Amino acid sequence: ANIVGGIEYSINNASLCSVGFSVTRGATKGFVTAGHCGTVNATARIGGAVVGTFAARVFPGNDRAWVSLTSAQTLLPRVANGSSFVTVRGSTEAAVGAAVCRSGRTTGYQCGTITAKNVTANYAEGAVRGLTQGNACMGRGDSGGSWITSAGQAQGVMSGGNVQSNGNNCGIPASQRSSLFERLQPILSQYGLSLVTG
Amino acid sequence: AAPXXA
Repeated sequence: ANIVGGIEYSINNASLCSVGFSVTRGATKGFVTAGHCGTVNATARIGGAVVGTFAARVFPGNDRAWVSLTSAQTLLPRVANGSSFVTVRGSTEAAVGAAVCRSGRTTGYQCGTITAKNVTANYAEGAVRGLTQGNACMGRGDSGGSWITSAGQAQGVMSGGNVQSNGNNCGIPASQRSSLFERLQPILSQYGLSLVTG
Repeated sequence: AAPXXA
C-alpha cells in the first residue's frame, strides 16, 4: 500500500485509526500514529491487507505509537488533503496562534489554529499530559492522523477531544472545540525515527 | 474528552 498521512488503517480487524506520518528506523519502514489505536504486536491492515504490526506504544500518560511495516509498503512524504497532497518537509514545532490542519479518515482535512500547549486530557483510561490544543474539528476515527502546517512542518498526531453526540466536534463553533494532538518531536526521539520528507 | 480511535 502507499502510506500517506491521514488514510485509514484497521487494528486487529476491529478498530479504525488514521496514519500520522511515514518514518524509517534504519532500514525499517514504519508510520507514527496514536498509542490508543493498538497494543504492541496488534495487526494493522490497509484496504484489507496486512501491512505491519504495532512496534511500540505509550497510552495513557502520552498517546503515541509506531507501526513497523513490511518491506513491500511504499512510504511517501505526503499527507492527504482530499484528492490532493501536502508535502512533508520537516518537524519544526509551530507556536500558539499558528494555523494548522489535520487529516484523518472520518472528517477529512480540517484547518484551524493552535490555541494552547501542554494540555492534560482526562480520558477514562487515565490522563494524557502535554498535548497541544487546536480548534480544527475532528471525529471518531481521526486518531493517529497527521497535524501539519500548510508549509509542510509536521506537528503531531491526533489524540482526542470534545466529541459531541454526532461523533465529531465539527457541529460546534471553532471557539468551543478542544482538538488535542500529541507533539511529534518526542515520538521521533523516543523511538529513534526519521521523518520521510520530499 | 475522549480519544478518537473508531
